[PDB]
Amino acid sequence: LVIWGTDVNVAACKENFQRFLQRFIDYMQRLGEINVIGEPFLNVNCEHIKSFDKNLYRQLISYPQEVIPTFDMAVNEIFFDRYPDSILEHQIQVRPFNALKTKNMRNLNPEDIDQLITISGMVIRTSQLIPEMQEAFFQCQVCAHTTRVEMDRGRIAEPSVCGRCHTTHSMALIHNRSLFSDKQMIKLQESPEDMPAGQTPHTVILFAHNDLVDKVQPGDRVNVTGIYRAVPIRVNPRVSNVKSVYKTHIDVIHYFSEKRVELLKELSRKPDIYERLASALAPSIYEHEDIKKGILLQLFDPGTSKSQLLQYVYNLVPRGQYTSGKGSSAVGLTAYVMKDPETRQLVLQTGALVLSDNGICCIDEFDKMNESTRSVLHEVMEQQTLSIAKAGIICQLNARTSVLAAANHTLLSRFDLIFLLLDPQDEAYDRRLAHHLVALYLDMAVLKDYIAYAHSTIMPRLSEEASQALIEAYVDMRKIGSSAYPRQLESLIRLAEAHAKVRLSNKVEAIDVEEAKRLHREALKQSAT
Amino acid sequence: DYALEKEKVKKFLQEFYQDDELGKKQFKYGNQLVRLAHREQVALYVDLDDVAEDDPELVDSICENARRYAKLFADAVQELLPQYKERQYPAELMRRFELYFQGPSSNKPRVIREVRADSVGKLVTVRGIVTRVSEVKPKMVVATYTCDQCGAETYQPIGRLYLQTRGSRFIKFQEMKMQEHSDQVPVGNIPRSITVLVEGENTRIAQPGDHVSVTGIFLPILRTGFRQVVQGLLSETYLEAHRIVKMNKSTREELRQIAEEDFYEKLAASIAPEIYGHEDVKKALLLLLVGGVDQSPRGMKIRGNINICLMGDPGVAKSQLLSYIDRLAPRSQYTTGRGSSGVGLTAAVLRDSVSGELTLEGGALVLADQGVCCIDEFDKMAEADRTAIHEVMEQQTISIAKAGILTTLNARCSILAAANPAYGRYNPRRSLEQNIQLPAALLSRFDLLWLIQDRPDRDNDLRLAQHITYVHQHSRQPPSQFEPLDMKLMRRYIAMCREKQPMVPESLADYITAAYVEMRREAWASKDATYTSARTLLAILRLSTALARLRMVDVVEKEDVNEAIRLMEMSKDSL
Repeated sequence: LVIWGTDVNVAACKENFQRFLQRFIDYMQRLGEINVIGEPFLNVNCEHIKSFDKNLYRQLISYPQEVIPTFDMAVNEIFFDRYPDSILEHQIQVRPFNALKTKNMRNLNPEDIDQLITISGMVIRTSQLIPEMQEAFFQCQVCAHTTRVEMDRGRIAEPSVCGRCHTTHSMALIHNRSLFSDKQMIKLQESPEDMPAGQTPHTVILFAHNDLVDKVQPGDRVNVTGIYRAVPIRVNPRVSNVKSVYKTHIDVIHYFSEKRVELLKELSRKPDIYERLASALAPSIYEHEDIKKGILLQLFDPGTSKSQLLQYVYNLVPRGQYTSGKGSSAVGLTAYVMKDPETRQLVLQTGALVLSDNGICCIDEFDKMNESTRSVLHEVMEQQTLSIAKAGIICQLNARTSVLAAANHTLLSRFDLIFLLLDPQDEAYDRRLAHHLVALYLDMAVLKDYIAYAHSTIMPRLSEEASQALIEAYVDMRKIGSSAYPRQLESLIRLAEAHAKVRLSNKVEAIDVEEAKRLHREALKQSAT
Repeated sequence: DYALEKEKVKKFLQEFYQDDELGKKQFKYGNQLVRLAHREQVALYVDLDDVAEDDPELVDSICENARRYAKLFADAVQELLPQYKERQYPAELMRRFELYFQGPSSNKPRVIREVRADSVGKLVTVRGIVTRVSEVKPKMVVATYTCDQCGAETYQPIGRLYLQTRGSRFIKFQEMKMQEHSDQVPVGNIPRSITVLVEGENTRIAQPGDHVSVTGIFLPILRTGFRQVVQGLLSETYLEAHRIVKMNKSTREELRQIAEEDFYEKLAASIAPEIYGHEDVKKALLLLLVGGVDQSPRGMKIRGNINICLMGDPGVAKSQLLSYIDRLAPRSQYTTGRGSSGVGLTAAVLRDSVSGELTLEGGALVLADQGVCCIDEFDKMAEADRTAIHEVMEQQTISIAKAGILTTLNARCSILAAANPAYGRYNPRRSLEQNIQLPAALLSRFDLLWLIQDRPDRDNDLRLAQHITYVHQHSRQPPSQFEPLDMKLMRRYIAMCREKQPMVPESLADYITAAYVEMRREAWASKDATYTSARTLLAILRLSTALARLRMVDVVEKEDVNEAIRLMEMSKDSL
């Protein structure tokens, strides 16, 4: 007795696993927490258990579609015997978390179907609600008996097994308890963030159901486990001629450095990295170092070093998105609202700003933006989220992001900050600039983690060390020629936010606020007439 | 000879892995075999040259019957596994394990036009230029189907039956388009390009535009189907590309007396013959006909781009020369303002019938990887086509941000351009952006701007009269003694200059900045419409950086900087 279609013996490892659930102990705290509280739906990891049992294990991915059932049985064989006088109607289906090291579904085989897998991706979109049919019954004709079909247990969720008598679902389904099924598409996007670039990653035909329905949102970051499925592509549903590729779609079943740090700690100990990294930052160009400064903070004449810098930011960073006006409107950021014309139904069509939540926006051509757009940015920046009240999905769009741009409107007030690329009109500085090029004719990855651990770990606090100083400050910043009683403070703190997001110090003083004075000052001065 | 020597090739293949010690006490081909059964390498290539040294059978024979000696190469490899095995078609039957082919120049990379009725069943290699990059899929090959009443695996390549993946035999495949090189078409014909059959680990491998290898060759999996080549229903032999491989890299005055005298004097007098003088422009064309692509390691990635615009179209029939340029220029394509969409330059996507889902195929720029980019009517490239341009500023600039596809392709070419003037002819009273209308913002970006005022110089007109009137007397358009040349020879005269990869004497570091100071000093001092940048300095450098390619110094010299100055002094109201 065997399943040659998947090569599993009669239960084939079962009685190793029944004892496993009792032998795991050091589960035994969790074994009752499911029955006694009523919280089913196991949530394993990349199963580390492989220290216990390999014959149980190797199977885990292997053809385990015939095993997870036996698990959801074998657990319940034990669990129903554990606490049968609890809420035992809570059947258990497993939901792994940070599963086995997926080979980046971009790369997985044609083979790689009966395979528990996980994403390293990002969401493009969700289904929103479209579940599907569950179970059948037709009517036949000896005084028409209503004949169970997929109501008949043992039969299959095929196509064409339900090719007649729709009310024998479509009303009877209510009258006969098969209330239609349940499945949720999603379009995700594999994205390794430093992909080779050009060649591009794999979006997802997600479909699988469970009432983990919608607990993955659009734009979401991934912690997500699944299993493959696919289906041969007909040349037509009207025919049997065959497109010999199967239409992949996935069973959602989800839920050194210290030495570098010590090196960072030296960089952290190092006192003028604000200057040194500035001396390292955007190194490509000579002066306008002052401009180069705030990118670190913000990390924390056409293209005249500009997109370069923004591309330096683009290059430096996964989290961000470069674009600009004048060919790409707000749509290249957001509010590209439009349909899937193959299906003729609106989609929350958007752009870079939706790529930019907890990110850094590299717009250009800010002069070129419309009022049919740029009223977006009138609204965005005062929000850091974007109300999309639209046809299929009325919502708002958290874009809790960062921005910067430059161009060659009363609301410069908002801006992070941009500066004045003006002419020094000095042949010598040109020569210095020329020399910079004539001379032209690692730190990043260190930086890349320098920025990170603070984005991982650090949380400044501007307390009475220097909370006063802000109060001392905008006094000093307002008063000359007496505005800083506006959110300049909230900018200033957003600048003083940085140096303590630098340095791995969660606490702040005048220095590490005081630098931000010069910045906003010089930024005010250079922007002042 | 073919259908019944099965024992030999199996005997042969039984011994050829044994025919040497080059696979470490095994032949190199057997080196992979232990690596095959251990799943170390799974696909295989074959240098067929190693067989002809002792047995041109299976070399000339496979060349006569690729399919059979493909298919027969497999069926031995089918039963050869147990000899190296570490443990109808049994399940593993080369199921993820693959075979390709290679070897001598008997299979030279052939021309997309030269596929034939002879090319059926043929051993088949090709080079040329790539495009039509499909969305890959996996792809089954064998319906490992179910005899449900009977149990164990059953295989069809093809009612109540089910067809089930668990034992079926799949592959990752694509569509591709090889194209002619734009080099072996000195012709009044279309540079042909081909529907390509694309598979294996040679999918997900490469981008358009590349000059490449191929082997467009049948699979061992089937001879014809159930019988020999004669059949009644048959889909197409198209190009079953095996071993697609990039081409990174394929008349001396010392032995001859050729490059000695200044091409930058001479090459003018032997290029642009019909042209009515104004060789000054031709210099940059000569410079671009040199280009600056092959760089030395100083990071000058913008060296490759000689980004020129020419302003105003029935300027001598300057409309013509771009063909002359393309007649010179390989890796070169011509386009026009409003002739097509941006995919005249860029790329776009939709379904196809033959194979591959939504092949991205691209335009001239996508075709011009480090090419020569030639335009009609730059003004009509309205805002859409103004744009990737304004990216192609930046070299590898065909970027995508679309639902399924978000790549960039390597737009790496260099740009000469023809743009009609703003609805009216050039006018000294009207500016660029008044007599031109395109962005100054772009025009700025161009390495140089040059105009050809069709103006009342009655004597030069009278020369032009003399010029054209000499035409249809003859084709002696440069009758002052210049000996014309073969654009291939010119290309050979070009190529040696391309490979120079010079690098200045840093002591010159003054002389440029020295001058660029005074140059930019005067411009910003003069405060006229002329406006420059640091890209000037690059351009300035970049010119000289090409001037020395012809002035084959391998470094750079004063004169080029003095010449590039003189070019700029010649550029001075070149508009």
